[PDB]
Amino acid sequence: MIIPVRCFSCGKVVGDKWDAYLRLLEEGKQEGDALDELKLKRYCCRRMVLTHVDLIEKFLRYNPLEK
Amino acid sequence: GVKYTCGACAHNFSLNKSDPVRCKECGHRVIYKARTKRMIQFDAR
Amino acid sequence: DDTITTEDCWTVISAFFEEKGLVSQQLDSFDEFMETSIQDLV
Amino acid sequence: GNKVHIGKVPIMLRSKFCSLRTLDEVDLYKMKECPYDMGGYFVIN
Amino acid sequence: LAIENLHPDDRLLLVDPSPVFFLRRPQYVSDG
Amino acid sequence: VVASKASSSMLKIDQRNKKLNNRFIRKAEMAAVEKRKLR
Amino acid sequence: VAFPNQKEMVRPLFVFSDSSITHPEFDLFLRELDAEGLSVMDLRDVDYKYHQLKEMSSRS
Ligand SMILES: [Zn+2]
Ligand SMILES: [Zn+2]
Repeated sequence: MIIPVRCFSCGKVVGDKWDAYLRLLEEGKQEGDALDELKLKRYCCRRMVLTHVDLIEKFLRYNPLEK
Repeated sequence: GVKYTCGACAHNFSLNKSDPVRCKECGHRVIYKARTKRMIQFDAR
Repeated sequence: DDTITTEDCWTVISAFFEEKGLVSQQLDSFDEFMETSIQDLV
Repeated sequence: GNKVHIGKVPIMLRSKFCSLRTLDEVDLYKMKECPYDMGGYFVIN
Repeated sequence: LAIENLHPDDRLLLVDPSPVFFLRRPQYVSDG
Repeated sequence: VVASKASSSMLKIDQRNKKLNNRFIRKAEMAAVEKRKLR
Repeated sequence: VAFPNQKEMVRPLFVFSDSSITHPEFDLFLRELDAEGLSVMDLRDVDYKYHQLKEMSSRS
């Protein structure tokens, strides 16, 4: 739904690296190189950013219920 | 006495248990109650 | 010419799913029923 | 003798006679319909 | 220019101190 | 629509990745099939 | 609407202010009415207006 704050397995904070990851991918870097540049060594952390699906961008497209 | 919110235009209003269930300005048939004024607390766990 | 690989097969399958969809049979059957079947039943 | 009303036939969603066949992508959100919904079912009661 | 435009002998100088068909690059919109 | 910046970036990444996959996977398959043929 | 001293005016609704009428404002209105030679609304008529507004606001 939205990038988790902590890696499930170990507990490293990965919630502050989603925007940087998208910026790096925008510049043409490969996914492995982008994850390496963010200093994500353990594959337990790498799966958190690699396999995250961002669904909040789909929930936000609905008109807000209040105003 | 109790607030309500329209389901389309999100317009706040109130009803007196005798008005027809309808938004006053767009005539929508579906309305929602507003959130309670009580305190809501969560354990952050 | 040139040989056909597996990726070309997946391109063709992608075209199939782009046109048809996954529930095309239900919609096609209902459209057939509404367009012509009711009139013939009458 | 003219158009006499004989009944109401339920409409399969996303079919040719459904209101959602048109409306593109943007209006599908305003109607609170999921663009991932595929149709193919009826809505009875 | 890129690695392809490099001379083959100079490419041979790039030695690690080939793609495989079953490692896709991840996507987000898919298709259909 | 006025799509958000993240969605536009994701769309660009998806287009690039689709092109790169369509090239590299096909090239690898062509490389493998000829080797399997000559064996 | 119309000021007593001034002439008739057609105004939109938002021109009025939610703030209450002050003592000098009502005094000036009374002085303008006296200058024109007009009177103030009767207390019976004031009650009739109050009842009309209460009926209209609480109507279903
Ligand atoms: Zn971890
Ligand atoms: Zn409304």
